[PDB]
Amino acid sequence: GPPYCVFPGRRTSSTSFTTSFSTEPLGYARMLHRDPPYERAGNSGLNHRIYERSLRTVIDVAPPDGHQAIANYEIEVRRIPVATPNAAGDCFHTARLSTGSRGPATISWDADASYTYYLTISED
Repeated sequence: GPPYCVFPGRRTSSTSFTTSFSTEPLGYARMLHRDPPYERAGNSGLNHRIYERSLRTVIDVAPPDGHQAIANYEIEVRRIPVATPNAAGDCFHTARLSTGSRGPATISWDADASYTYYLTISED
């Protein structure tokens, strides 16, 4: 069915990670890479990366250091139309990192500069 987002209906916890990002106008040059750096996803115990590939926007979420996930995690992206301060936003894509998986959990979409994107990662 349509993507279902539990956040922001529910509140996030101390080990959740949230961030937002913009996509640049597609006429602005990027230097693309087959394997861009992972960064720690705040206090979640996971790593993440947000990048583009030939354009597609991609989010990967994985345990550190070749480990398996020790729990189940919900990964959600909402998109909010730009220049619309009263916009409600849409639940856009979701993914799961399941207990025992190695990852990454991945989400991708056709790159679009007309929305701001909001990522949440949380343990179930």
